[PDB]
Amino acid sequence: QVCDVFDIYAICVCCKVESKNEGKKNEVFNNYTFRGLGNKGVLPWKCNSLDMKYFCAVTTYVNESKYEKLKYKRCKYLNKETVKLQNVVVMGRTTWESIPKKFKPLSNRINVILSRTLKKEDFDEDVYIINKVEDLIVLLGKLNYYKCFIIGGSVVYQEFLEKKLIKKIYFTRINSTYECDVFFPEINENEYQIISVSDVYTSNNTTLDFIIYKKTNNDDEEEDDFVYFNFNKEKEEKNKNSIHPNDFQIYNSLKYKYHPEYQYLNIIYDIMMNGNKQSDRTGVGVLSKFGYIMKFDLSQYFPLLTTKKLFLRGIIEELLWFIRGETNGNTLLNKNVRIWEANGTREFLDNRKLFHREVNDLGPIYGFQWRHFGAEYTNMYDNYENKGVDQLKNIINLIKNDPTSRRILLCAWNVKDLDQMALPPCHILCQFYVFDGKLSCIMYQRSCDLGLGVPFNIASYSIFTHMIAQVCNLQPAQFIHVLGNAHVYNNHIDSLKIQLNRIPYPFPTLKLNPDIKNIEDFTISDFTIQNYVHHEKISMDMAA
Amino acid sequence: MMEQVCDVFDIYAICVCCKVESKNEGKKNEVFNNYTFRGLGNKGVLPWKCNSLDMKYFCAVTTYVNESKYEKLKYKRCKYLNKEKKLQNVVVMGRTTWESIPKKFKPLSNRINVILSRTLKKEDFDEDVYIINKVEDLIVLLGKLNYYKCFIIGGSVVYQEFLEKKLIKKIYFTRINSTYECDVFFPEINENEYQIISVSDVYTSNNTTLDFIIYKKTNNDDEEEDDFVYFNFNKEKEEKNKNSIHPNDFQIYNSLKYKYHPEYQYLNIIYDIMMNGNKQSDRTGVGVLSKFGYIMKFDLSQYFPLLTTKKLFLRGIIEELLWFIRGETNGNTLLNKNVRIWEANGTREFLDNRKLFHREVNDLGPIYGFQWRHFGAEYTNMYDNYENKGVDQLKNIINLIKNDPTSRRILLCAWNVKDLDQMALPPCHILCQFYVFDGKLSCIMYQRSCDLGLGVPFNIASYSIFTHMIAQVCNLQPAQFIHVLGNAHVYNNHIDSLKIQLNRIPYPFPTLKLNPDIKNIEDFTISDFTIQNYVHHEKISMDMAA
Ligand SMILES: NC(=O)C1=CN([C@@H]2O[C@H](COP(=O)(O)OP(=O)(O)OC[C@H]3O[C@@H](n4cnc5c(N)ncnc54)[C@H](OP(=O)(O)O)[C@@H]3O)[C@@H](O)[C@H]2O)C=CC1
Ligand SMILES: NC(=O)C1=CN([C@@H]2O[C@H](COP(=O)(O)OP(=O)(O)OC[C@H]3O[C@@H](n4cnc5c(N)ncnc54)[C@H](OP(=O)(O)O)[C@@H]3O)[C@@H](O)[C@H]2O)C=CC1
Ligand SMILES: O=c1ccn([C@H]2C[C@H](O)[C@@H](COP(=O)(O)O)O2)c(=O)[nH]1
Ligand SMILES: O=c1ccn([C@H]2C[C@H](O)[C@@H](COP(=O)(O)O)O2)c(=O)[nH]1
Ligand SMILES: CCc1nc(N)nc(N)c1-c1ccc(Cl)cc1
Ligand SMILES: CCc1nc(N)nc(N)c1-c1ccc(Cl)cc1
Repeated sequence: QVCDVFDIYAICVCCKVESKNEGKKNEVFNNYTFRGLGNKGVLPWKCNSLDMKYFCAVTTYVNESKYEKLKYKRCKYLNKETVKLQNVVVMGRTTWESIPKKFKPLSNRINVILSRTLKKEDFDEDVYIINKVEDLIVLLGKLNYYKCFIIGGSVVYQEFLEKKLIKKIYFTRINSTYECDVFFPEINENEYQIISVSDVYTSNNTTLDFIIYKKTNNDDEEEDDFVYFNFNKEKEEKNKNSIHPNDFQIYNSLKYKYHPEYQYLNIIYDIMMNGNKQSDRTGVGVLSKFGYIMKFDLSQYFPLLTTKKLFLRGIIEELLWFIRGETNGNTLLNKNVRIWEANGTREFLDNRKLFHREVNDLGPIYGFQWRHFGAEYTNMYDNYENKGVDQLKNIINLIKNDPTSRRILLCAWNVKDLDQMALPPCHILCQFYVFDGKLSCIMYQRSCDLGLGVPFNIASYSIFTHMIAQVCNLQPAQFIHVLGNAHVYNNHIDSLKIQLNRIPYPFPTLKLNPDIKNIEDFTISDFTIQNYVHHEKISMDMAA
Repeated sequence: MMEQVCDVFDIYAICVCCKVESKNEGKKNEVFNNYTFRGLGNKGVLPWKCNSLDMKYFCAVTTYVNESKYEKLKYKRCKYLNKEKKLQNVVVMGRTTWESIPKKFKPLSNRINVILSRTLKKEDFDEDVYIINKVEDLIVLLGKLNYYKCFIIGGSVVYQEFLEKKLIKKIYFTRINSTYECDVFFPEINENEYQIISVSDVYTSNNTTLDFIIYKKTNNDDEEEDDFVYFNFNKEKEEKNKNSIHPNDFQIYNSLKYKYHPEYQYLNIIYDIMMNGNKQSDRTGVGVLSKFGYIMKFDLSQYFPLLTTKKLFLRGIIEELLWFIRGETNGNTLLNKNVRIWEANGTREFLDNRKLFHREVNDLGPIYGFQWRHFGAEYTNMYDNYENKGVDQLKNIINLIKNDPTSRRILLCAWNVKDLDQMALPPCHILCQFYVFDGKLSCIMYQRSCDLGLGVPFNIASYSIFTHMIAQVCNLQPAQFIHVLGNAHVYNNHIDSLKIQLNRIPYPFPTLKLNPDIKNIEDFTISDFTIQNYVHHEKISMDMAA
């Protein structure tokens, strides 16, 4: 338990490994997916401004007031008193030798270098050199530092990991593939666990995030006022006994959960712990809550859930289908997009009292309201050109010609046509906001199937936001999701319980064909999802 | 380094005050301030009979102790006095107060009871209590006892003297938002000596709202911690309008430790917009600071969310609401009641600019009222009878709530894309969605455009009232009113007034009473509504142009 005494940590940054058998994509994913450390003396990627900023901020940050407990602990262990504190950076010759003279030594950091062929006289008096691994255990009990960061390379990391000389690991995850020759050791989840995950970012054309591994352990006035003000709160949660929190060992073991995906995950948890039991229109049971709001920064990442596998061909086609103004269910079925199949059958239509509606003729739904709101619906084959209000065209002109307008709204809930619809829309409306050349969008959803629908809904409107943004020569900003009746079907509980204990991966990114400048010109091949790392698919309905 | 007695011995005061039955009639405009709540007792007992919630609060505070903190407290008092079985708090009361406590509750449970008295001595008491005949003897006793905190619990004479001697570290003050007959009062609190540092959520108990505030005596694993500092390395960008808007102007707003009063959801949004809002031009040309996407939640079962940091009247908005329900679009109806909410939007000038050259003055077009009762019908003019024309959304939602409460399709939508250009102006309140659980009705309203300084305050009241109305005629109880804000903005000329407002501390919300006899949403009239116990700050003019 020495790595805990001298505060020895390891900070790194790994990308994804390429291949000669199969490059650019992987079948299965796990933490070991991120391991690329370097290539030909240098780093796999040119450089990463943000990670660089992170590295600096960590290896040069010290809390003088905390140096106390560490002193009152390091010496007592040493069995001897330690004879403007900084931190220490330990690296191998190769590592040091790769740093440019202009930047070496590393400012405000007590440099150290492992090597069996380097004179202590070939360098500074501030730059300490060692011949062995334990030779560092001493140098520490003799110096006055705050923390010790092992910054590589591969050789160094390996040795320290095996000898259990690492307290925690600050792992930067660069979500992109590069050529490599050296890699980071496979972290053993029995001797190291993740405790915190950060927000996701985009730097130098790649998303990345920061996670923290922790060696498995295996005024006060205001404080009291806080207790008084919570005197009327509830001891436990309603579904406490129904949903056992001990089933979320992973979810709770996390201290910092800044990864955007938790906005989705936290809501699942809030509904499971505090949701109300209700019986919906399907006899099936649900846990529901009312009113939530999620926000996703599309400029930093594409919010495609990573705690399970998601497909997008279908939802993109649906989006293209809406844009064309179609209401013909067959168009989608012939492309094997069966999102609306159950809603267009003879039985469903008849139960909806639409006895005179042809099978798969969904009536005046999304597409029809977006391009012909107000027009008289006849059948899915009629020509509606120039009939009704073309809201889509209108909001796009507004965005271009009057960005600050507060009436840029696309509404699908046409009260007059509701009963003619196979089913009323769940996505009531989209509202747009434009500022400093950036486009944001809010979408209000009246009914939210958290386990199955919402995941797609998020991807759906994020993609749409990008589309509207690109044809308006703007950059996407935020996709804002407002949930009204938010529910979790009971048959999704066990599945969500499993998903809740999975740690998100850095989000992927969405790439659109840059040449498409008309909302109506997009085709399926114009959409590409890049670097999508995810946990394996999950059957929400375990009942198979 | 002047060690203060109240700090060393942690002496606090906890009380509860109602409003006093003494209001002059000269000016029907009653002024309010903290001194509004001062009633302590009447004819030997409490002005109100009992208050379950405050009692629970009182009990929780005066019996709560933090074992792991005594250790440090003990050292503090020892060094002060030159000194080097379950832990309880001490409660101190005047003899009259002690005699007002029912026998089955004497002495106050799990608490070292101390009583001040000159007429009675220990021999006059059978209970396990300490008797003292002067203030200094309390300090002495405390110096000899093992206790967590010391609470002065009344009555008026006792509060009075302890406050005067500045022996109070903090005052846990409960505000009962109602009036009762009183003969004893809490002393007037001097603002230079005491400042409010925390206000609680608002609650309803025993037919009255109440909140809890705290006054403070005026001045004059470390691992997870560092990780946090790390995870905030890129928060480099502070606040864009912080330099434009000096947060030093929010001295009082920023001094409050705990801001749990529901009014702060609104107040916090104004603050967020002011510090981080985006500057933008407006269709009006005024210019605004704006953000996109907010949500506020108000518990209508616990209070009626009418802002107290400024004065508001609801006669107008109530008549507007009734006006909506009747499906009217005729502006004259409101103007004849001296409600000018829509006057500017129905002028010849305004209508012409909307390109509505063939629209009669004050004929607002197919707006809210028309959409709620006739969505889909072709608007003709405001005098037309649209009986059984279009979709009566209002009647529909009332039926879904009654016969299919779990429906996730209970929405009232005003945004009729087809009629938009025919309206004096498109609706700001896009839709209302209802949720029903355990005999309780909740309501979400989406506002596409929100003027925080002027409209929102009224909008919060309008829909909260509407929710009470729908719930009643549906035999349900009002639960939450959820307000979703799309484009939230603060007009540039409202800023100075909003700065003032943000530095005012909220009073407990009032309550709304509906004539319990009305069973149909259409049978309501202006005298079926009653706002009670509205305590508020001085009215403010958002636009100080003269
Ligand atoms: N992603 C990341 O965080 C990092 C990536 N890198 C990348 O990885 C590559 C360098 O890693 P790597 O090849 O492993 O080289 P190293 O930096 O790990 O240095 C290895 C050398 O250091 C000395 N050394 C290490 N451990 C000991 C020991 N226990 N006792 C005595 N001497 C020791 C020896 O040098 P000697 O010859 O003097 O005996 C040894 O040959 C580069 O391509 C670089 O770009 C480097 C650091 C961090
Ligand atoms: N709203 C609230 O939070 C509270 C309200 N109350 C209410 O207020 C009323 C009681 O208040 P009040 O009339 O002022 O009476 P008090 O409870 O304050 O008791 C006053 C009496 O206590 C003793 N006393 C006070 N100070 C001293 C001292 N320094 N030395 C010796 N004895 C002292 C003396 O009793 P003695 O005659 O024996 O000499 C004195 O007459 C009741 O109506 C009660 O219901 C009470 C507590 C809290
Ligand atoms: O894009 C969609 C489509 C449907 N649903 C869900 C919500 C409900 O669980 C069910 C529709 O039933 P109603 O809400 O209309 O009753 O489908 C979604 O979450 N997202
Ligand atoms: O009930 C209402 C009606 C209007 N407004 C405000 C919002 C805008 O500042 C202005 C209307 O402008 P547009 O959003 O329509 O452009 O009135 C409100 O806050 N609440
Ligand atoms: C800024 C890159 C960086 N980021 C992280 N998270 N860890 C590291 N160990 C390094 C690093 C790579 C090469 C040298 Cl030579 C020194 C430090
Ligand atoms: C429970 C009422 C209550 N609430 C608060 N907040 N403070 C108090 N001091 C009292 C109180 C009143 C009379 C007696 Cl006799 C004892 C305590």
